[PDB]
Amino acid sequence: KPPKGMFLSQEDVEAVSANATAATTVLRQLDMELVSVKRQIQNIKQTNSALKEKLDGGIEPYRCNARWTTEEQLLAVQAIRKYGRDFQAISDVIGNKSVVQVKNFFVNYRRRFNIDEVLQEWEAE
Amino acid sequence: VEGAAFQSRLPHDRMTSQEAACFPDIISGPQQTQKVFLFIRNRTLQLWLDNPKIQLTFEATLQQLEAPYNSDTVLVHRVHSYLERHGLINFGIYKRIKPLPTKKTGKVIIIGSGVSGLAAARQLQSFGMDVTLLEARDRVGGRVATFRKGNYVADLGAMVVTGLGGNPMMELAKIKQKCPLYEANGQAVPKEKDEMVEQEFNRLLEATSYLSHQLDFNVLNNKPVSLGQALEVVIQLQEKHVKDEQIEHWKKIVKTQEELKELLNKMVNLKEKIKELHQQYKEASEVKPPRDITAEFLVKSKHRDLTALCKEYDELAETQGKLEEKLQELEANPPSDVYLSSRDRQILDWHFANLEFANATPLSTLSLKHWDQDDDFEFTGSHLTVRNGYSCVPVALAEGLDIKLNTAVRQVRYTASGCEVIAVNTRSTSQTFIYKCDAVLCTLPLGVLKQQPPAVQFVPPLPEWKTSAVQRMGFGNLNKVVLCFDRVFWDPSVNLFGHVGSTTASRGELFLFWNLYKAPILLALVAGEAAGIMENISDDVIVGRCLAILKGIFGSSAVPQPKETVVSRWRADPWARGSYSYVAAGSSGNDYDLMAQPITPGPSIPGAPQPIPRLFFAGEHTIRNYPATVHGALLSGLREAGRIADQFLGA
Ligand SMILES: Cc1cc2nc3c(=O)[nH]c(=O)nc-3n(C[C@H](O)[C@H](O)[C@H](O)COP(=O)(O)OP(=O)(O)OC[C@H]3O[C@@H](n4cnc5c(N)ncnc54)[C@H](O)[C@@H]3O)c2cc1C
Ligand SMILES: COc1ccc(-c2c(-c3ccc(C#N)c(F)c3)nc(N3CCC(N)CC3)n(C)c2=O)cc1F
Repeated sequence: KPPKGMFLSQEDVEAVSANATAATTVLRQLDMELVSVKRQIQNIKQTNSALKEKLDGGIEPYRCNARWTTEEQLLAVQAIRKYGRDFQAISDVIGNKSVVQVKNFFVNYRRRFNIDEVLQEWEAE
Repeated sequence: VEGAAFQSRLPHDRMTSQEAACFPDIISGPQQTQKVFLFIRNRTLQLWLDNPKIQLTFEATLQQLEAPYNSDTVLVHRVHSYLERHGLINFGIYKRIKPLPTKKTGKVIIIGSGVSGLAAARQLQSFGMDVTLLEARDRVGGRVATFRKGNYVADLGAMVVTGLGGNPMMELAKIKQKCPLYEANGQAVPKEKDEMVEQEFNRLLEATSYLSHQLDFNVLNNKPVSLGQALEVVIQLQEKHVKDEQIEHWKKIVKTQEELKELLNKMVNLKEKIKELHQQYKEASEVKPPRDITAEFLVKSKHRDLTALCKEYDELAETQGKLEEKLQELEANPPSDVYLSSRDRQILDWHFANLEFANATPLSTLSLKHWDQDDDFEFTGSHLTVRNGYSCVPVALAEGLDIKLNTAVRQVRYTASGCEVIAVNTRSTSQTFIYKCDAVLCTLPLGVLKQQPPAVQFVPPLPEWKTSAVQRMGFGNLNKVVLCFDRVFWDPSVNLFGHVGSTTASRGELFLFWNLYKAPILLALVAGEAAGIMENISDDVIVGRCLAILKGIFGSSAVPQPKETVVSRWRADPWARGSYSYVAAGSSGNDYDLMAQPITPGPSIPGAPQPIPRLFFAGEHTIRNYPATVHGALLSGLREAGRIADQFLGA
């Protein structure tokens, strides 16, 4: 097999000899494919460099208890019509109820906060 | 005993095809007797070799064997005779003990007092045959040819003994195999580079061998493939794979910056979708705290939805940073720009000139498949030079012998009855000579056998099969400039040093300088396509380019005008018509074997018994395994002398 760091496919030999200039056809149409891909690189760098501008500033100017208030219960139900089953969201919104206490409430009331009826509403996204 | 078999190019432990045919007794017989044969052989050779300055008679051989060996003494004799016939013992120059056969048997005309000739002549004379050599030159030795003025001494043909390790061969000198190069301007080549390229050269060659054997790329367009063609193909394929790398890299840069793009998008369309939410939240947060639960929700909802999308964007913002250094790395790991520089491909061109030198032809011409068929048989040992001039050997071999100098053979006539050689005086063309003989040994160079309108007619003509081999195999060229000076201005620790030519087309031109000799002499080799062109370029111009080259390398004022100059023109020399044989594309080494098969004339009267062969060939161009050397000649000679004695004195 070829000495280390020489490259010789059955294929490539047939292909650089198949006529009397396949020789320097093949070398050039790579030379040319090379400049194409360098030009694509400059274009996609300019494009990218614009969006880094649009991102200038970042988003800098843009930032418990187990007794349920009635305030809290109503925040829950509403969170349900707008978060279905995302107990982490519902808990984030209610402010002061672990992700369990949500899941519990979610059953304890279930019947009399029409929670099934609420969730078939949330179906419709 | 067994490293005397090697010193005789024989296996110590097996009998050879030769031995088989002269001793079918022993080799078809029991393994025990073979060992006895092989001992007696190896020992007789050792004995000869231990003191080859004097004849080893059947007598002395028997005296210095022991044990159960001088038991069987027809065997010691049958062997000793076989060795002396095939020129393995009592060859070259030896003090005879039993002086020469009183009166001689058979008459041989040898054409050429080159080494192949002299070697055969001595053998044939030693076997009591009437030998006369016809030489066109005013000297012996042929392509062994030594210039000699004052204490100046320089070989214009053979100057090396490429090994003593089983070589049938006067003051030999090791070659300091350390060779500095010197680009066109005069600048040495950093050892850094010299090594890069020598390795690339070495790899490029193995590459052609692979390209030949494994990939079977030996034809292309009906025409067969030169080492040249293969090397270019390999070098192109290397250039191509430079670019194939260049691409796949600058391409895995784009793929990476179309991930940065796709993401810088998500990250812009979040800045926006987050601006909205933060408005919408400020707004809902106006409606102030004594508020109903549908608007405390609308505040809280937003506040959640907004620290969600703020995390999400920070998550996309470390991703931004990875993809951005990942890219800044690749932007500073460019793969190799080029396969080889220009200064590089120019030093490669010199490593190729060194190849064009040894093989004495353009690589355009060498068989890819077969240029190196002789390679398994290179001798062992230091490659040496002859300090005192190689001429010493032909001359030494010539004394004793009937050599007609200034005798150019014009026609060779061979018939069932015998042969006549028609020759003339080179100093008057007009004066004619007719040598009648039992057999003719032709040691005419392949150059001469090839002369397009013949220098020498064979009557009758050599058969198709012979002339076809002569046409097929290559006869190359390699010339020298002898530079004689008053003072040793080069580095005397250094045997040889290169000059790198500007172009490919000129890699041969005074590409390499040798310091070999007692006197202040430098040899300048012209190889490759150069060798051929420079022959048609005035002596003065050539010595010009030499001094130019030398002044650039050594300092424009350390380099005197030369006392004496010589310049070989071997292709133009009509007794040589070149330097030596090479296996051309579409030849093989089989041709070396055809070149050596002797010719047997048709019968004189029809329906008469099958003749005896008459026309025999030796010379450099007739020995498959040692072409293009002195030893190979020397052997071809000893060989023919055997084949002829086996016929005209019986086997
Ligand atoms: C420049 C050069 C460098 C070489 N370097 C080396 C080296 O370093 N080491 C090495 O081992 N080998 C070397 N060789 C090879 C070596 O010189 C030859 O292989 C060998 O000397 C030739 O042996 P030969 O007897 O076959 O040929 P030749 O010496 O050619 O003998 C043939 C003879 O025939 C004569 N002749 C030609 N036409 C006629 C005619 N019509 N009638 C009569 N006589 C005729 C010629 O003048 C010549 O004497 C070199 C060869 C050359 C040219
Ligand atoms: C260090 O310098 C050396 C340079 C060259 C060889 C060498 C030679 C050769 C050829 C021409 C000359 C001359 N002049 C020479 F001196 C040697 N000729 C041959 N050939 C042998 C095989 C044949 N096909 C062609 C000659 N080879 C292989 C060699 O290695 C050996 C060395 F030691």
